[PDB]
Amino acid sequence: VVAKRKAETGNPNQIGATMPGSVLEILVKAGDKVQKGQALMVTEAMKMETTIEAPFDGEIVDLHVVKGEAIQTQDLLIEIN
Amino acid sequence: LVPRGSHMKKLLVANRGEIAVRVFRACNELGLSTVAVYAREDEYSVHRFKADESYLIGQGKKPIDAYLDIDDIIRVALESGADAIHPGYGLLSENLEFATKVRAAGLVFVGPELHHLDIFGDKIKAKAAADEAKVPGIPGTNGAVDIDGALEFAKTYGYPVMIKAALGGGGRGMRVARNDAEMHDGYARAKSEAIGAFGSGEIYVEKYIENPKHIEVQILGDRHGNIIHLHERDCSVQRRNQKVIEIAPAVGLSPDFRNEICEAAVKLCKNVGYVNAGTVEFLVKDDKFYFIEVNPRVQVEHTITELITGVDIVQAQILIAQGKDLHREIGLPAQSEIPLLGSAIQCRITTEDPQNGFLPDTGKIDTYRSPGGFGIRLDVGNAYAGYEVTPYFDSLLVKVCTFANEFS
Amino acid sequence: DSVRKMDRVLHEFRIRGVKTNIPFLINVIANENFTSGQATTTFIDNTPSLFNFPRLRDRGTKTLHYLSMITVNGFPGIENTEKRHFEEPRQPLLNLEKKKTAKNILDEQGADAVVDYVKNTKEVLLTDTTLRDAHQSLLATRLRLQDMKGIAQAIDQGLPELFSAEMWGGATFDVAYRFLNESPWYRLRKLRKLMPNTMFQMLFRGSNAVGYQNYPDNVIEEFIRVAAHEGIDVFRIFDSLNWLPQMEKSIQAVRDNGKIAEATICYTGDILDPSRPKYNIQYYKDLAKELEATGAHILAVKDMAGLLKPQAAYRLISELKDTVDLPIHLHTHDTSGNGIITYSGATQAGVDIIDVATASLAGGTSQPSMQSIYYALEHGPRHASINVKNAEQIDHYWEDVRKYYAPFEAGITSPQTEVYMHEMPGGQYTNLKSQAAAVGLGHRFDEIKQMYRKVNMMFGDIIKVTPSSKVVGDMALFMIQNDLTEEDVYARGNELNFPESVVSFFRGDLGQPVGGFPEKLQKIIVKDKAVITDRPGLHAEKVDFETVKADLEQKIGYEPGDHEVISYIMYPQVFLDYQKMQREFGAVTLLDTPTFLHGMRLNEKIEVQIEKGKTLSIRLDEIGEPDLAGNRVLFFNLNGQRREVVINDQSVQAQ
Amino acid sequence: HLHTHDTSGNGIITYSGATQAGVDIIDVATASLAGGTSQPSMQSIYYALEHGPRHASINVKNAEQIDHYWEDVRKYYAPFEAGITSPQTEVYMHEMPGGQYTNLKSQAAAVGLGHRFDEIKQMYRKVNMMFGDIIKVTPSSKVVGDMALFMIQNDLTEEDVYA
Ligand SMILES: Nc1ncnc2c1ncn2[C@@H]1O[C@@H]2COP(=O)(O)O[C@H]3[C@@H](O)[C@H](n4cnc5c(N)ncnc54)O[C@@H]3COP(=O)(O)O[C@H]2[C@H]1O
Ligand SMILES: Nc1ncnc2c1ncn2[C@@H]1O[C@H](COP(=O)(O)OP(=O)(O)O)[C@@H](O)[C@H]1O
Ligand SMILES: [Mg+2]
Ligand SMILES: [Mn+2]
Repeated sequence: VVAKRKAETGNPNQIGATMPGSVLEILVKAGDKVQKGQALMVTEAMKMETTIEAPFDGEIVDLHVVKGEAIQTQDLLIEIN
Repeated sequence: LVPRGSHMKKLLVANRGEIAVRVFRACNELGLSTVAVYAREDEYSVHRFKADESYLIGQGKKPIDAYLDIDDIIRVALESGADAIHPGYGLLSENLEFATKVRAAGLVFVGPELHHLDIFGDKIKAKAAADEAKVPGIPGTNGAVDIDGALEFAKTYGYPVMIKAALGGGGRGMRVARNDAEMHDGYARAKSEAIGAFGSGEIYVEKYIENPKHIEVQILGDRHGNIIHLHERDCSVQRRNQKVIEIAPAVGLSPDFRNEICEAAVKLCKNVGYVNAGTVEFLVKDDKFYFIEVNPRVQVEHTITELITGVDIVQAQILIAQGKDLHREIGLPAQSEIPLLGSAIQCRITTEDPQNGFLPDTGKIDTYRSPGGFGIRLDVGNAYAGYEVTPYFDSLLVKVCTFANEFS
Repeated sequence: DSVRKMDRVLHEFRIRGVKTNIPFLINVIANENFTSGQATTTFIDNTPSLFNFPRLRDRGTKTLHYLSMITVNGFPGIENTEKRHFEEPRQPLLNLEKKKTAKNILDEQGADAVVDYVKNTKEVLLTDTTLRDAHQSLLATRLRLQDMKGIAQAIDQGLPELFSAEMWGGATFDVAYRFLNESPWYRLRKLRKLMPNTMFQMLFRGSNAVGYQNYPDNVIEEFIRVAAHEGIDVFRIFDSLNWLPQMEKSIQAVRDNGKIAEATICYTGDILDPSRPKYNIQYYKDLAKELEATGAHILAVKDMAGLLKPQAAYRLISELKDTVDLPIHLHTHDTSGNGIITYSGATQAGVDIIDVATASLAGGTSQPSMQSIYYALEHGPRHASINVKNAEQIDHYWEDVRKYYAPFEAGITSPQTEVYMHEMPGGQYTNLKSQAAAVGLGHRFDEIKQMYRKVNMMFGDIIKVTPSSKVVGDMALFMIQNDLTEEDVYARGNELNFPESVVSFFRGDLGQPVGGFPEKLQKIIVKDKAVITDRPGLHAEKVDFETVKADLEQKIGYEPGDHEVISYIMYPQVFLDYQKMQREFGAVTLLDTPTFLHGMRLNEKIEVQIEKGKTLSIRLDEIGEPDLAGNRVLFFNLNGQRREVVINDQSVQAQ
Repeated sequence: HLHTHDTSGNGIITYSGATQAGVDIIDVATASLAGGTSQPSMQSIYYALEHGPRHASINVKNAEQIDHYWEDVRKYYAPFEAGITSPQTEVYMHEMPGGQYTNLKSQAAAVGLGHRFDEIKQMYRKVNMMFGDIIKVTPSSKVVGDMALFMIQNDLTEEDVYA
């Protein structure tokens, strides 16, 4: 079982899963410039839907999940610069 | 007459532990910001993290000396911009030098006037003041004595007698002598402890009363000539003359008699113009009562008085030090109208091991689960999961009070 | 009171690991509908202000993120090694004398009065470079505010005799932001308060201040206004090619702001070698007269490579003193091992002020030792003006602090007389070493020093100080790397792409050098790019402070001070990258240096002073092993709470 | 034939002074093993005198090339480095030669007085005066050290010894 990379605690450049669930849609890709509040991805927990928003302006560095992939709390979703 | 500079925005507690946390809570409820001080060894004390800011004091000193470091505590008050120092209890809270220097540094000292710390800090001067006010005391040496005046007393009044230090506190400067040989021995050893613990060793003697109750009266006085009592407390449950359990009011005594005790305490405090919180302590035996001490500060057992009166004593202390009127601004009723609701009991839970001669244990607390519910009050010291109990300070973990309509 | 008690209680709760409704409860009881006692069943549903929740600050957590980063992954650009146990640095035992200082005079009577005080002083005066040039030379400019603060008061009180302390400018501005994640402005404010009686001196490039772009005049003027307002007293203004037009506006603005201007002459060559007459004594006199005519308060001679031998120092200073009336402030490096003797020579010739470092940060490519020059002159006709016993005590602190910076040491501190052959100032020497490494020519460095010297002559024999020294380096490197002689460059240069910095030099982007450019070589290098012959700042893209300020506020999410605006203009990307690092790691400036560089050891406890009245007591209890994806979990105790921190282990990830 | 150490940072200027006074031979170290408690630099003194009335006799270009070898070899000895090579003018107060300074450092450590070393340097100076003001070079320097150490460690003032 190769564990998923976790989001670093207190690192606001890294967005980690807040609860277990899955990735419905990915709205952005590596390289994209992005604005505070802009939607980056959508995830599900108990079939409730959450939209992951950019914490500030910056440039997407990389994604760390794929469409429809399962996720556990703290799993690293996306990195920003 | 209100001193200049009585307005407050920030207060500093020259103490630690439960009493510091108790004062911070009152301050916060009054809209004051707070400052803690801590010795290096006490750096994991809850009180440090409850204040709005905190500062290390006494660098390089032994930990208890750090808390007695008058100049360093004043340094912190001035550097932090504090207006006021609340000394809590123990430590420097009855110390004339400390209050003098705090006031000389332009800070409010939350406590009585210097004159009161002088006459009530010294137990000889206090008995003098009690005689002057026509409050019955215990037959005792006219002032301080050498061993010959002591023996003289025992000759006049008889054994047994209580040897007491002018500056004794908690029970450290006192010995019972039932004998000549115990008088020589007891006197020597009471003088040692008095120099060792409090830096001076003046000794007086008193008649030793057999199987008394210890009954004490809570007082508040403001700067506008108002004095009131918040009924009394029975603190007779002691071990080696150290309080273990306290109750309120004194449920085993008649209300007429308790009231008489309260009026005697008020009379004494009126006579000297007492300001702020204070307590008058009496020994009681067969429907007579005798003055022994005034503690011119708040006490550990104030909690039970708050519960049976509804009055917040620490808030009151702070408001009095800001120059406020007990009735007009603080909102206490007239004396006849002070509530008397139910009864209350306080126990102090400590690391004292009763199967090891009450030697206090040290080490890490693995588990700490605190109860609650109706009629329960907790004032925590240093106890939380993970906390390392050190050998440097007192062994108190938490103070527990219960309150109910009926004592049973 | 019941309401106050609730409010007290809600704020006092500490619950971690799950979210709670506490911030909502806090809003509800704050509201007047609730406190009046008049709320109705529809109150909450109709009050949207109850749902505005503040962002609650977490300095503690950014700290643990940083400590975890360094502990596990090391500090970038140095060896990831285990942290030594360091004692507290020694504090000095001073014998204080209260005296009026030059700073006191500047503030009470102005600049010309300071100049008069200098002229009337028989002793040679000293400027301490320990806070700027000494660590720029020896420790890659990495000396941190946190170490500077612990001794700054001692210097102010201890050594009132100092003319000044050199504490800003040069590489410090840039390096502070980019490598130390701390603001040079915060350094200036903090030291300014701790040292109220000491003149603060900066090194300032006439056309660029502390940057390397082409800034218009209004920027240079604004930098000076802010620096002066923030506590810089003496501005040493120099130009990399000793080109006076680059210096005139700066000098005027320093005067206009009520501060002291040193106009600088950079020394190169050898006034005693008649085979290199281009930089002969007449050159220096001529330029000194023109500098005097600008209204500069003091003339500085900047011997950036430590070339000045003691007989030349004597001749140079003595001639200059008979040519202008300004006091002369001489600055050298001890790179050749002749720094003390050169200063002593210059003292006999009348020099007014000299730049010295404290002993434990002196010698080698640093300045000569302050304590040493005292004793060199103690039995001469002119003494050095300093409290030497105090200076020796203070040196103890710097001796201890220097050990924290072991990973940044350039090598052993000893003489290197080959500086007379190649004329690289120290940074140019170390940097050029890194560059030859990164290209696999570390083994041919001695051919490179030889080429550096040839290139210098090829370019007409030029003044080599930042950034002109780099121009020479890049070229010499290029020429070795592509096996080129001077002949080759003249033969087949038309088909070669020369390094950026060289091209810019020959286009006139650094200004005009003494004696112009060699013509054919210029054509060859510049080919079709635009050449200017006037002052580059005349061509600078215009800059509107209101525009830039609004742009910046947008970018950092609060209203920037004038100092932030000027930082952003000076170094735009670096300033923005500093902001990102503040946001990730917080105020790392507050960490002790060994912690800043190495993180923490297992079972170690540290105290971080994050504010007056706030300290983070941090203990590292466990360092978990990495899983296969790199995840490591560290367990800290922070102010009596257990904290679990996840950091990614880079070594695993880059396996 | 004059021999000095550059401990105070005045070694070159002292050698130069001595050259004007007619000194015949001086003791110098190669640059990369010079300065600090070592001798003054051979290459440096050449250049200090180059334009004066009296020169140093050496092939300085060859000396510079040879110094490269020593610069490289010195790095192999990092673990034995006494500390950073820089000036220390307190030598004028205590007068310990360099080995006596480093050794006396180890001894105060081995007895848990590393933290009071500055009191020790002060005592070394007092002891020296106590013994009549003496020449301190091995082993007489050690005599002074052992005593100063003894005196601190047993808390004795000079009089205590006399008393
Ligand atoms: N007659 C004497 N009595 C006592 N001590 C004596 C002395 N003659 C020389 N010294 C000492 O030796 C140091 C070096 O002298 P030197 O002529 O070798 O080395 C000189 C020389 O290289 C240069 N320098 C000084 N005056 C010069 C001049 N008038 N012309 C050319 N060069 C000069 O500066 C260096 C430092 O000279 P500084 O006078 O500060 O330092 C002198 C001084 O401390
Ligand atoms: N004269 C006395 N006779 C009998 N018991 C006494 C006397 N004085 C003190 N005690 C005992 O010691 C306790 C503490 O008395 P106090 O004088 O207030 O000393 P402390 O300073 O320790 O509070 C009393 O409650 C009582 O139990
Ligand atoms: Mg008592
Ligand atoms: Mn320099």
